[PDB]
Amino acid sequence: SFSLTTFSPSGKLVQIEYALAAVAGGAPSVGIKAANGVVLATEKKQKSILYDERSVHKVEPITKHIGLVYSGMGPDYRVLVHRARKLAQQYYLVYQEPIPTAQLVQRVASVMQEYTQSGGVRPFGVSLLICGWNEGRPYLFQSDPSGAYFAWKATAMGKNYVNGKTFLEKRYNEDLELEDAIHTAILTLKESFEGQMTEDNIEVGICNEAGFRRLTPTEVKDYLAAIA
Amino acid sequence: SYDRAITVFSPDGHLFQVEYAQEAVKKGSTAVGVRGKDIVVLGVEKKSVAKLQDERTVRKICALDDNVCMAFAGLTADARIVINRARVECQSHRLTVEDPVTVEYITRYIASLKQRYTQSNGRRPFGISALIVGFDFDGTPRLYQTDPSGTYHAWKANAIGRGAKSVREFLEKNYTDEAIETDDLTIKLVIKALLEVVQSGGKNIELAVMRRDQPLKILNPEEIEKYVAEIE
Amino acid sequence: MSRRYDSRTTIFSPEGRLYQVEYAMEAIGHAGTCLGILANDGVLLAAERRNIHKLLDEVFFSEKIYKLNEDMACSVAGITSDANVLTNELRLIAQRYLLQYQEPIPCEQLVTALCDIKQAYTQFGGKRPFGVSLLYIGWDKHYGFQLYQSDPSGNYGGWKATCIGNNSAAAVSMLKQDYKEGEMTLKSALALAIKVLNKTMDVSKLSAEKVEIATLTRENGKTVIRVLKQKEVEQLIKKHEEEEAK
Amino acid sequence: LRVQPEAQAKVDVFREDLCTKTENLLGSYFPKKISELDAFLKEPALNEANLSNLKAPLDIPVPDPGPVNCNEKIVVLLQRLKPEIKDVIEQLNLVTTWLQLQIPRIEDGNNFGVAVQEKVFELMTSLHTKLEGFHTQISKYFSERGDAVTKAAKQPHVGDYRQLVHELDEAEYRDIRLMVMEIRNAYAVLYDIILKNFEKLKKPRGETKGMIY
Amino acid sequence: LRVQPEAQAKVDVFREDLCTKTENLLGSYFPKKISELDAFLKEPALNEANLSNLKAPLDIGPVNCNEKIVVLLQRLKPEIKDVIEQLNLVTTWLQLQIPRIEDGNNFGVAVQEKVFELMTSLHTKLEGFHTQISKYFSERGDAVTKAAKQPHVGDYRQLVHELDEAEYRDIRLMVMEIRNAYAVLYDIILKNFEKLKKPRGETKGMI
Amino acid sequence: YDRGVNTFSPEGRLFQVEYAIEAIKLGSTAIGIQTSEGVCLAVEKRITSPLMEPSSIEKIVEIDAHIGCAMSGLIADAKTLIDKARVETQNHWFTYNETMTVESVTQAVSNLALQFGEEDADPGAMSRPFGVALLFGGVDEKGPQLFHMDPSGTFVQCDARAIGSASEGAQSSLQEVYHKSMTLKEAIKSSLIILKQVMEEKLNATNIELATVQPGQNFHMFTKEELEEVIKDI
Amino acid sequence: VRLSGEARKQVEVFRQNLFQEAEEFLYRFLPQKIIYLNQLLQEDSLNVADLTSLRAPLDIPKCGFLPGNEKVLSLLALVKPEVWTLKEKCILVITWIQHLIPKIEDGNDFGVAIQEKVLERVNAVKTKVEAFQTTISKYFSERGDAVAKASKETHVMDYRALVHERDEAAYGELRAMVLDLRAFYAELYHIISSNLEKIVNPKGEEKPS
Amino acid sequence: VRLSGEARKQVEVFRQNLFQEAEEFLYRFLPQKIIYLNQLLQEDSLNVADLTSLRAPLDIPLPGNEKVLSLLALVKPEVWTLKEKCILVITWIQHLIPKIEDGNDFGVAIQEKVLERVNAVKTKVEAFQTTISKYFSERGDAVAKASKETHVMDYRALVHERDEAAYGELRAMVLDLRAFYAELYHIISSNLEKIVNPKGEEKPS
Amino acid sequence: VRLSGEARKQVEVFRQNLFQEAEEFLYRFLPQKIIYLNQLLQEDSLNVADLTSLRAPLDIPPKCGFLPGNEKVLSLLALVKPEVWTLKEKCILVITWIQHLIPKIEDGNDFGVAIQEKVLERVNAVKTKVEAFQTTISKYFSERGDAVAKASKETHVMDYRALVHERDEAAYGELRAMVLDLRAFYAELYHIISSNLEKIVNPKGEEKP
Repeated sequence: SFSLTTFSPSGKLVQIEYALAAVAGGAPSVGIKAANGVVLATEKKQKSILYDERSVHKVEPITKHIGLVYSGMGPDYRVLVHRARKLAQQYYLVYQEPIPTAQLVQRVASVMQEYTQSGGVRPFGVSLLICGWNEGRPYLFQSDPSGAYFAWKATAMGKNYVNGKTFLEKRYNEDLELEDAIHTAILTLKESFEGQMTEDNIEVGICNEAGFRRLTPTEVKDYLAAIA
Repeated sequence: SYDRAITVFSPDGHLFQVEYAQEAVKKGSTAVGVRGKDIVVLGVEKKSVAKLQDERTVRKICALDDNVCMAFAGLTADARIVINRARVECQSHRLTVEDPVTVEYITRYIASLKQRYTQSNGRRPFGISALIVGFDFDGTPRLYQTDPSGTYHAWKANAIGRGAKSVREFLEKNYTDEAIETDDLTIKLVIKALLEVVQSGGKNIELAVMRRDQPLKILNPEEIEKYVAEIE
Repeated sequence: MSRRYDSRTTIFSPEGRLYQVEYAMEAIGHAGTCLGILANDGVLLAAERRNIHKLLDEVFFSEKIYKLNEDMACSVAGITSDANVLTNELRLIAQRYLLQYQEPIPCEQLVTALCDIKQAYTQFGGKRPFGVSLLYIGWDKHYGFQLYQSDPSGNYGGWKATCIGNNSAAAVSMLKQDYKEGEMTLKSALALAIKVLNKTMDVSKLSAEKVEIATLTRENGKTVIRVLKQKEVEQLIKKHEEEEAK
Repeated sequence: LRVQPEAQAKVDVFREDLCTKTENLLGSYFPKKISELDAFLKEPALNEANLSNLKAPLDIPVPDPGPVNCNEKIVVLLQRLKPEIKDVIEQLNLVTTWLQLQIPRIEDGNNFGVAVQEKVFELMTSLHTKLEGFHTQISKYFSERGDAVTKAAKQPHVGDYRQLVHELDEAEYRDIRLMVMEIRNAYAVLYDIILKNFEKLKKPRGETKGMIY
Repeated sequence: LRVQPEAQAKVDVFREDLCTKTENLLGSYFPKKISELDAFLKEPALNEANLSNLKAPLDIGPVNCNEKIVVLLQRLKPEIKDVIEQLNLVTTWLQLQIPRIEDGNNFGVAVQEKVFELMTSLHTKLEGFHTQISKYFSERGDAVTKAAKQPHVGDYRQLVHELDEAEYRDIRLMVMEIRNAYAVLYDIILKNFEKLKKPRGETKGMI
Repeated sequence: YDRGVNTFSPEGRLFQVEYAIEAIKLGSTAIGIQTSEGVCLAVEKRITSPLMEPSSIEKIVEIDAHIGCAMSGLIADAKTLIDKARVETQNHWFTYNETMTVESVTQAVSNLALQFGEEDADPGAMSRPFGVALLFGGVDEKGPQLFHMDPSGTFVQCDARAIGSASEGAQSSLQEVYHKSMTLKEAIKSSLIILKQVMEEKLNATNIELATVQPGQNFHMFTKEELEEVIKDI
Repeated sequence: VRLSGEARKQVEVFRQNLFQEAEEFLYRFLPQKIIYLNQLLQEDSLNVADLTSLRAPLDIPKCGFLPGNEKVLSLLALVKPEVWTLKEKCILVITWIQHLIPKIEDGNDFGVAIQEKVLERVNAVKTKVEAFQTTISKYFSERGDAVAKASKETHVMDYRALVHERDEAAYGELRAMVLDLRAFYAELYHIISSNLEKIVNPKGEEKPS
Repeated sequence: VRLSGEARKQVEVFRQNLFQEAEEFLYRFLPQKIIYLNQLLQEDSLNVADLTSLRAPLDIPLPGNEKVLSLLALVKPEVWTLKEKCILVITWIQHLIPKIEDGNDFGVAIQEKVLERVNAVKTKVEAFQTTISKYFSERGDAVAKASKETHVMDYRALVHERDEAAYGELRAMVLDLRAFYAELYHIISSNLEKIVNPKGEEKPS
Repeated sequence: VRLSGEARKQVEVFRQNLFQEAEEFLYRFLPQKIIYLNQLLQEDSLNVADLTSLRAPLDIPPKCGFLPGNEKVLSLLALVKPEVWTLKEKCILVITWIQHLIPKIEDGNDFGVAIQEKVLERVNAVKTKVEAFQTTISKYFSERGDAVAKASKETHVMDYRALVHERDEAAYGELRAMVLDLRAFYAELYHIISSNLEKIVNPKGEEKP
């Protein structure tokens, strides 16, 4: 019942320091907010053909208009899934409306802070990247295990995330349609990913006026033709 | 919850915890008080003002009741807890007894908290030592100091903070039946006690006085310079 | 509960100090520069922005500046994690005040209420202390315009002008010189804060994005809190750049 | 400290040279000496089947009731080994300072990226210590042999003086093959180990990092 | 044991004498010796920028050493004898201020033990400086002996030239060492003097 | 350190209990005496400076009308037991409507001595052992009785007992002065003789406190008047 | 940095050869050299229990020729080559184990720790083998100065017995070296072969990256 | 304290003048001499490793070595000058030592490790000069002793080991001395913030 | 074991006799020797400012004239030597006197043990400095023994033969330093013991109910 996270002689938290170093080496994940939609393209890589791609999906929706991707530990993420989804449920219980992305990320990031204080528990090993659609304005947020959530037009997360950020710094700018947002998210994803690129290796999903939806492997193959 | 024994014995029986708590008391600012005839005078020295910090929030002279005031030297954070909890219990005693609170009553209501919280499970010993001074029935003054170990004593004149022993040396020698005989002598002797620990400051010194049934009164800095004006 | 895993944060130093508390203020010492000034016609609170990137959004409000209630506001220097809980707790405390007393909370009551919570965690519980130092501004019916400063140890005090974070001692040294007590108003204090911000900040090319300024004043019986728009800050930059060089 | 525009720039040029020497050290010097020390041990001097050919005759007679010289073969084999030791030591000092330039200031946070640099730094000094020992023994092999020879001529009495200087020839020769093998093994092993930890060696942390620590 | 007013007061006065001395040392004797030997290094004899002037060539009995260097070594000797004696007064006083043994309250122990080891190890280095003074006397003397044994190789005369260099180079550095033995340690003692004069003792008497 | 308060020694004894008895040597000296005419208690105020008031120092407390008490060791732990011993004494008269035997007084207090622990306890549990030694004198149906307890909680009937820093040489001195039928007033004389030898200061009328209980008189503290008449008999 | 394609080829050819070098010494030399020195120590040359006849006494007066000990010098033909051979091959075992050190990690290093603890024991063998190289050459330098001083002194005869004590130490070491070198072959085989699985597999390479 | 209240400004000699004097050597002397040896080590006098070409002619079956004085002339003042600056860096940090206290040892531990590297450099440059003095004593003693060997060509041929080591070490001295300038300049500049300001003095009442 | 009743009582008498015998020294002689050397350091022989006359110039050209020691230093040693030897005797008597106070071996009651060990360690540390003076006094004879010999051995160098005279002044300067340190040891050992007599004499409390 004693806190496992304490202040270092330099003032920095030692436990959360390794949490941020853990999510830095996770699966490469990128996202872009352009025009009326946000593109989420992650990496699902299977170590053999026996693996069923339809059983486990890395891109999961939080609700109709909100979706979330991740780079980091598997088990700690599904704990975030249940609690964040139950937070959206307890939201809809009280407020009977779709949850805004700013309020959703705020109280979920507060759960990450509870385990930097309460004893006998380790902090989360997952850095969440949240996508949301409210009042016609798209939302792209980035949260790490430290509990501090930011906002980005485009960013990168996972292995070699520094390159993905610099690449989008050069290539990406304003006035990009959702079709260009997908194509640009694929190009920055071609850099971090290594090897042959198929529809099963990448899991892509978007959020627009119609809400957050995941892309089927059929239309993903159409984008693998370097068309849009 | 967090349940463990904090303060534990040593090979010599001394308590390293409590001893380090008294070291933080020694590093506090110098505060002093002296029992007069019908009056008592408290004072403390605060030199830290470049005109920036406000003088309303700095006050270390606190009143537990109309007839009981106090001053503290130590960690300013631990004092705010003790002063508040002492006032809650002091007025809860006026709930149990229509008569006011004798200074010795509340001093047991205070030093006992430093007894419990020192030996309690998971708790921490207090790093403060305060002078509880007030007037008992018939107008007899009383001056009591607490200890982070939980002990308390009675004193005719006492001081706390850095150089507290040096102030007592001037109290021990210069306090006689001639001392604190009238009002003019009580005011001068408390000031003269602080004049040695003066670090070239003529205003920063703060003083307060309580006479009989009158409430605690703070003596303004302008009259401080007038009473310090007569030295030789 | 294996003993070997407990650091026993309640241990006093041989000089009577707390290690976890002293390490907390050091982490605050690396936080960005945040200052505030108490003036006759209003209170002024300004701060810099350490995070600067071309891809940042910041489409909401200020960074380290929060609003406690209608009549009060605060700034932040420290770990942004512990700042979110304190900002929540301060708002909870100030609201729990509205429950019983149903009046705007005095600026003195809200400070001592959180500090009692800070002390309690350093006293017991085994949990680490908080790494955030907070400044407070606002108006009350008794004392009027107020500016306060808080430390993670639970200690606090009133201030006419102060600074926290990086370049704190440098700004305090300038406040001991230029600041005129009971003379300069909110308008004159605005030009003074910009002068102190520019000189104490070694990073050149101060822009409306790189800095943030918020004002709180009482007009016609209503507390008016605002954050100056980037164009309004750019206008102040045009004013200060004539009074710097020219 | 005041800014010197020319002096600080020349220090950067110094760091540029260490970056050039480090790249030439891993990519060029190491594999060239691996293959060179391959043919050096395959050389019939060190591949010699009968070591009596490299035995320099020294005959100190004893009375019953001279032909002293240096050994050209063993000395030249050590004459080639000494600069190979001297060159790699100078190169280890170049990457030692280059590592020091890549080590940030003293900080406890994320100091394990520096600890990885400290492990390789110990590996650089461990090889340096052995290389210092190699050349030190070689200098001692020359001093002790030349002394054992002149002490044999000083005391033409005990026959072990004649046998001692003969065994010193056989000892130094086998010392050549061992030192060259150890040094040659040190090129490829240290090379492969550096490339593993080169991530932390060159970049202990990134370039410019951190988010609200 | 019984109390003897004669022998006991002799110990108390002796401890109070070293207390008055240590105060007279820090207030007067130390800063006087600091500025004295700081000007001793500022002497142009130790400021010589050309070591060829101090090279004494051998006549190759007509054998000598550089008289200027020997005098600098003869001036270096009593100045080191001056620092050793004045520090023994502080060294003894600190050993006479030792409070009764306690397992805790070791801050004052660390204050006394640190400066004690600094002064003790300094006295060892100061005695090592005396060894260097007598060494350079024997180094050039034995180098001339080898030069007189084989007056052929020119490096024999260059050896004693390197010695004259090594002597004067180390003299200026040893003068810098004994200058730090005064001032650097004086600043260290002055910082641990004011409230740390008696870091343990005259403390427990809070009440 | 690297152990709990419940950790046994290699000899099988609690460290916290051992150090508790060792801390009594830093307390105040009090010498009780049991006689056929009553029980005598004496203690020194230990005034280190004239500024203190001797009225605030009470080292002899009254549990019941016929039952007295003495104090030493740690002061903080004693004030908790003195109040708890009083409550249980009145809980006796509240239940059985009679005066508690001093042996049962030592019995109820000895129960809370070793209760200390960490796990499986309540919030009202004590962390550290008592650093206080107590002397219970009094008169009951069996006559004057004088008892003693230590931090371990063992209570033993004693004819004479001394506590505090000077208890080492005082207990050995009690065996010399106590012979057979020696009365209360004679025990008071021998009490001041041993107490004056063991103290470092001078014996004065206001320097020490003296209280006795009798079979025909309730426990009584001698005031400054009577104390001057007692010290005069030396 | 930058590297040529042949630079990695020099490492791969080195890795393959270094692998076979440790494979030969483990599965050929270690088993066979134990019975070697076991029969050598039990051979009549090293099995002589009389050390009085193995001494090399010399007359102490055209003075007579003063040889060394024919036994000690000839019995080195059994010792000396095994001293150089074992040291040369222990280097290749040290080089092989050090070459299998993966990327240095601040955790999960237990497989590397097993390698390090084997490196210390194999180097401890190499250290004692180097001490044998010293004893071989020291006997010729020590006895040479000892017999000459025994030759310079006709007044004191017992230096020959002091010279005899160097003979007992020499032949005592001759049996001790073939005993220790055999123990080395035995200790190396038991330590390497049993811990071989952990040295060849210091890391599981299950990293989720 | 009962100390004399005079000579209060006499601390400004070392705490200011010598303090700023040591500064001038940190940001000027140290970086200026890094590039000096960088070009000096690259000099072809050091780069030639040939045993016979570097050394003086040795006539033995009594000449010395005059060719070593070409390098020693440049090496000796460069090795000694840093040895003095190391002392000035020590004292410069000694004035930055906070008053004796238990805590706040982070900046103290940094200063201890920096002073350890300064003492490590001062010790190594002291061993350089000692070896420099050994060149004259040994070269003279060797030729005097090597003159005894006539029929022995083995010893005389191996005396050239110190003839080669004389020059091979000087190149190692110049290289290491340059690494000392780079080490002292880089470590002090990187930790300059904590070395100058070990204690921020943020403690309120 | 087998405990002889007669032999066990003899040791108890001796542990008591040396216990009271060392008390005579710790009480009487220790403070007496403090002011005894206080008059020794104030001797006008140690107060001489000019050391040029205190050296003993040697006549160095064998028929060379007789070269004794320094009559100034040797005369000062005549007073210093019996005080150094005596304190070395006292120190062991203090060490054994502390060993008499070693309590019965048990886990508890170790607070008096930690105090007497630190006192005995300092007495042994001072005694090490006392026998260090024993070494330096014997060193001055080895210093001047090798110096005067090599000074008279070398007639070619006219300096080193006259430069060994600096060790005469160095022996004088260190002698006045030893007189100060030898007197300090009497003061250092007395104050540390006298102030700690509370816990030194009574380390064990003898409480075992």
